[PDB]
Amino acid sequence: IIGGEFTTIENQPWFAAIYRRHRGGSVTYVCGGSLMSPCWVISATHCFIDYPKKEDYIVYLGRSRLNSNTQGEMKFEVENLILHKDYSADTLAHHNDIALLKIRSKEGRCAQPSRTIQTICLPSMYNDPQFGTSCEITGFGKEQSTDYLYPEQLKMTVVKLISHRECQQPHYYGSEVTTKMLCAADPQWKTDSCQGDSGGPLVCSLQGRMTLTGIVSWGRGCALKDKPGVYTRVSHFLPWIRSHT
Ligand SMILES: N=C(N)c1ccc2cc(C(=O)Nc3ccccc3)ccc2c1
Repeated sequence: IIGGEFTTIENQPWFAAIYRRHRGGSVTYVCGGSLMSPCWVISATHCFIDYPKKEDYIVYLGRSRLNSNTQGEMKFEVENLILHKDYSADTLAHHNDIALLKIRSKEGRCAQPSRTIQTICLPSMYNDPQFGTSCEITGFGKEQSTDYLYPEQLKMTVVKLISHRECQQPHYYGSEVTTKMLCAADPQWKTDSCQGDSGGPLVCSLQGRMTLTGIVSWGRGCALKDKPGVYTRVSHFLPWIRSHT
């Protein structure tokens, strides 16, 4: 997250932190995700398609820092990794960029809700927020595109939704962005999501309800002028999410 503010897991309790174990035993951060139900985390298929072995992933809920054990956190393995069968990647755009991770503790349990671990609600069909709505993102991604290290402390920022018509303008993304994707960005281009934030939530308050409106997917650069962050539109995928859970 470029710009924005430092925060802690009690203010984003649906956020999941997903790491990968390498041969040799080092572990490194991969992507964010969101808790949708005690045993199901939803993220982005591009985060996993090149390393599709479910046994390699570690998922934490309740965790506020990259490298330390936050009180109250919970650690998990992945019982079932489900990637979308029509996922694909062009030069910029990613398609059907959505995945499901069924989670279990070493005793075989799903997440236990608490003050620092909670679900986020899914959207309803054909009801997303209007353009111009402010929504939040969260993640452990890069603070600047030239950094190679990720921030030790969890970050968040707020961005505004952009219409399909504006996002398809030729200096934005043209016909590369489709009606299954949603654009969002800062009007002054000073804060944004970035590499390391993929898979994480775009949460919008709609009609009084905090809602998982999008999943961090792709973008040209980070915080660049006329280059919005682009997000999977979760409401289109409601029949796929129910059928696979
Ligand atoms: N400008 C953004 N909001 C944005 C969003 C997601 C991003 C993801 C990657 C990324 O590296 N994606 C990726 C990694 C591995 C395989 C495929 C894509 C890079 C820049 C981003 C910018």
